[PDB]
Amino acid sequence: VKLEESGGGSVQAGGSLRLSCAASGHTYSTYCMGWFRQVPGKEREGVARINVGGSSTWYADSVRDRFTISQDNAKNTVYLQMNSLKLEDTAIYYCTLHRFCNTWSLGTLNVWGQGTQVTVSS
Amino acid sequence: ETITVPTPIKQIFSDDAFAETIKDNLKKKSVTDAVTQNELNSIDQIIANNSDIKSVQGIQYLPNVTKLFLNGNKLTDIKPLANLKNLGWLFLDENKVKDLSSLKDLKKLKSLSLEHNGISDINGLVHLPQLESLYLGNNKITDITVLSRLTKLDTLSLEDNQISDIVPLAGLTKLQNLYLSKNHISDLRALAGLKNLDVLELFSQECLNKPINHQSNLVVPNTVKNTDGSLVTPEIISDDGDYEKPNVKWHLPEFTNEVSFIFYQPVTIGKAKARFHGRVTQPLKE
Repeated sequence: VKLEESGGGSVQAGGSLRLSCAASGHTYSTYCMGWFRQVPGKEREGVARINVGGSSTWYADSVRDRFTISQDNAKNTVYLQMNSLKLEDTAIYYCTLHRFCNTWSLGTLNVWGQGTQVTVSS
Repeated sequence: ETITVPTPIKQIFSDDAFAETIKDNLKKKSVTDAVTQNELNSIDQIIANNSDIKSVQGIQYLPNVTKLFLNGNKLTDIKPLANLKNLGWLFLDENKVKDLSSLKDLKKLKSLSLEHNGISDINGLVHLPQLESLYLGNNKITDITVLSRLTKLDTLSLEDNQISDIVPLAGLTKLQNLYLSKNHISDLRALAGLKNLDVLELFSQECLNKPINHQSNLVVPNTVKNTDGSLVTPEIISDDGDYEKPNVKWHLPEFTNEVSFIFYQPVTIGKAKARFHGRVTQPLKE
């Protein structure tokens, strides 16, 4: 399983950015894919996921109304639309995958992407 | 269970690999270092996948562990886990653990993974009705009766087992994600009421009919049923056979040990879209 990340960048507070992640290789029929984020040195945390091949989503409390995750199941790609960005959203965002969403939440057993910088400035 | 006085790690944890795991978890310099009970009380998570662990003897002294990752070891007995009252997440894939009753008092356990353990008897899981996630893929299970008690499951994998009778799932309406590929399922009616499903996998069934006598003009009732009991039409039939609903028919001038047919049926239950696919094999008596 390999994860290809795209998007991210820098935007002024209140702006918008998008992230994309495509899974390739040996994917299961359905699987959990989304992002964690981490400020260097600080603790990683889940951001959003979606069950690719199903529909269920999950959002961190702090992003729940500003971010939306969607899928293009045929492309094995998920997308994160990040609106109303805050300074606190600056981090490296890592695409990450597990066959089962309830385990995805732990991080520990996931496949991990290389990370995309998201920077929100004043 | 407690150690009354600080004691070397290697005296508590008899397995050399697990002693090293404990040493690293605690950031100790050697397995001959002493550990205190308070240090053991402070262990809340152990990550020791693929670590050649043959025994977790000594783990009984870790009362506060909540997450245990032990995939890919050489475990054959989990008795030392029995009184880990705070355990919430347990991963034991790719071991040879069959003493599931050892878990019966783990009343905070929410997630249990036991894939590829050679398990047939899951009757001990009846004692874990609070389970939310259960992963039993790639075992040798036939009888899932006791799962009718696990009414808090939202995620359940039984893929790659030997299950034909899925009636015990019928009342498990909290199920959201249900993985049933590579079993012996011919009848989806048990799934009909699972209205909260979002993920359902029904690929690659092998449905094995009871043997019947070979005859030159063979007539075999189709028993593959959708969630409403309607018969699923075969798409491919061996030995030039044909379908005349409700029967598959063959002309077999010569004895052959079996005939078969293959079906494929898209199914929607709740929000879940599945592909119920399988081969029915009809063994023949000469």
